[PDB]
Amino acid sequence: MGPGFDFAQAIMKKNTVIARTEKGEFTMLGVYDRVAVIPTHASVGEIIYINDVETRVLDACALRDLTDTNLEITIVKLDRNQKFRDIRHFLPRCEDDYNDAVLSVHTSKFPNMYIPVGQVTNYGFLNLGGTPTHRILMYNFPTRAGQCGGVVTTTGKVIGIHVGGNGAQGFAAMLLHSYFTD
Ligand SMILES: CN1CCN(C(=O)[C@H]2CCCO2)CC1
Repeated sequence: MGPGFDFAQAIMKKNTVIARTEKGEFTMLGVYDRVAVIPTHASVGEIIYINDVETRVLDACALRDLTDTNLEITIVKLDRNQKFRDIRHFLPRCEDDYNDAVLSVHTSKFPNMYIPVGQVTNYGFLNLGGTPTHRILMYNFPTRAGQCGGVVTTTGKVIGIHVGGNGAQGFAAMLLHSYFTD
């Protein structure tokens, strides 16, 4: 509808796949080469389905901060025959607050879904499903089941992936450039 939705669509159309684990279907953001991200509660194993194709997992790492606190981001390297467009230059370098974000989801239940969530707060600490979690972004939208893994963007930036909600607010795990250096 406007330039926020334009940037979101450009990310969705080239840098997402549908990931299926034994815990459900998730929006999955591809970042570069065969490297993608998914919420850690997806419980990635040795095999995952990517757009309904059986795919070997070459590596999976559940990220934690240097205090050994959950970040709710798992970085997955896929045994896929195709690379993702490299979008690492759209990742923020530091923790920040944002204006005017979009949450974008693509699954069997919610294809081509875009939500203007408005202002994004650097919330920090969240007890997420009973797990102490750091680097949480918060937005005042009543997000629902089916949205985990959804991509949070501003114009110019890919800032997080949706990991939860409390019925009135939604919560995303930050993406930082430093997670994807090699
Ligand atoms: C023609 N304009 C310049 C190229 N753009 C991009 O690279 C998109 C894709 C990912 C997010 O931004 C924007 C459109």
